[PDB]
Amino acid sequence: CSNTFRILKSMVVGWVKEITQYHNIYADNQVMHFYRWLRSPSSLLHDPALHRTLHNMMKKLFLQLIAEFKRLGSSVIYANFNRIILCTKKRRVEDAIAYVEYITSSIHSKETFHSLTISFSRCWEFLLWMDPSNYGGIKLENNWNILQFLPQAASCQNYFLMIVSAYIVAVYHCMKDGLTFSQDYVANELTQSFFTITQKIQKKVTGSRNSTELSEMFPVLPGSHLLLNNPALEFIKYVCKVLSLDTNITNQVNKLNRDLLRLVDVGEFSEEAQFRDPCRSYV
Amino acid sequence: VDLTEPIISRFDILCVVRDTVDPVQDEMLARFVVGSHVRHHPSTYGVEPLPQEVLKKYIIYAKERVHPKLNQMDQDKVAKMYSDLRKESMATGSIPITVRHIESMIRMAE
Repeated sequence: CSNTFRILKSMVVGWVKEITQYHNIYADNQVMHFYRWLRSPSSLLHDPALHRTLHNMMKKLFLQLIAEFKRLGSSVIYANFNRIILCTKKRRVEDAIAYVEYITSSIHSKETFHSLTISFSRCWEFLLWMDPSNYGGIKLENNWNILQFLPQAASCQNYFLMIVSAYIVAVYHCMKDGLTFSQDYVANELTQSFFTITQKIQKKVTGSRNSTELSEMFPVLPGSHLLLNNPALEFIKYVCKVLSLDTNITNQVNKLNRDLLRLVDVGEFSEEAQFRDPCRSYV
Repeated sequence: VDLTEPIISRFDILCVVRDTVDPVQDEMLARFVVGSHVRHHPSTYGVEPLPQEVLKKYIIYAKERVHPKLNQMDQDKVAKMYSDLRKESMATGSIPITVRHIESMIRMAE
């Protein structure tokens, strides 16, 4: 039966070879028709076998493409069949990325019979990333899906943005002036500010007379499942989650966890102290 | 150690002492030993001890006139601690048998 697989390759090679570089429009539109046709579940002609074959082979191809970055100094932050994220040098971003992007794309294509269809360079010049669930960076863009689950009562969302942005800005100032250890300086600054901010939101939200129960304060999105209950605590948890992941120097973040959970008079090691993703992400 | 798990696990506290070389610590230890030898001729402390007569009275008072009760000890903290202590011990070479180490901690708190 493998002759059918080879004949699919022959048809694809035919249409891509028929691009006829003087001009073609049919061949281009139908080469992308392959791309949607081997995706759409409305397709026929023993279709699930062919979708499965495409996915199983494209897994190996994409794994080859991502894995062979290794030989040139570089680090991968994210990888999907469309979207990828890379890093190589701390300065002159375009020239720094030029050697690796073009060498790797060319040799991707040579090794795989063609893979040279890559594009790049859009604004993420300093970035703390965990997909649009959680990221922030300077080109200052803040995209924290979990922020949407904190309440606007007592300006908790704004205070999340304030602490995160202040941390990013201070570390970025240190980086630009250098152009590591400043983590501790901002940690002390947060040891003061975070205390003050938690006191502010605690006293303001607990005094809010419109609270029938503080669980009613929280916004509900289609991903919402957690029994969110006590806004200062959720604020502490989310802030400490991003702070504990945007540096390996978590010691002061752990100290802030201890101090602020005791300031709220809620115990560490309890279930309510553990972070959980507020969104039941479903794709 | 050459001891087995049923006899090791019955000891609440395991202590290891090693005579490893460290010249500054060796100087401090040797000066203290010579000081003891000259002090007790027939003729890390930083806090000063009690007199031993006072300590004997203190111990015998505390073991009879005091009975510590337990009402709250942060149950989830101790349970989490014991559980991942068991997890780490599974990969290595000392034996927190299930309840004896929990009860060792309770006894030591008391």
